[PDB]
Amino acid sequence: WAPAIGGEKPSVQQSAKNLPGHTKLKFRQTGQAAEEELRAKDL
RNA sequence: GACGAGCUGAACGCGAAUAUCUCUUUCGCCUUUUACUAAAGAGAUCCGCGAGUUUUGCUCACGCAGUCGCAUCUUUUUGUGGGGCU
Repeated sequence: WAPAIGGEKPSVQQSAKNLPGHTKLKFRQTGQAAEEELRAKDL
């Protein structure tokens, strides 16, 4: 009938799924549809 | 034309030692979840580690000092001299 609304010291409990991982982002390079590469062509 | 041991800082980098975890999958335990198995991958973490001057702490030490702004017989520094012609 009505869901829970999810509004937002800090607690020091550390989850296992919250440990560092995939700590850098991949960006699209030349050759993977990067934005500056794709203005150049007629799609 | 010339001199370090120990600690914390460095900011850059992974000889031989290696454990844990997370995720995405498969496989096996198999009632369920933990807790596990063993494969494929993708990611972290731990415990450590090397060099640059920063000096803190020596308990060592220094300056007419090791170095300064190849030395007479045929092939090299002991030259073959002197004159004069267009």
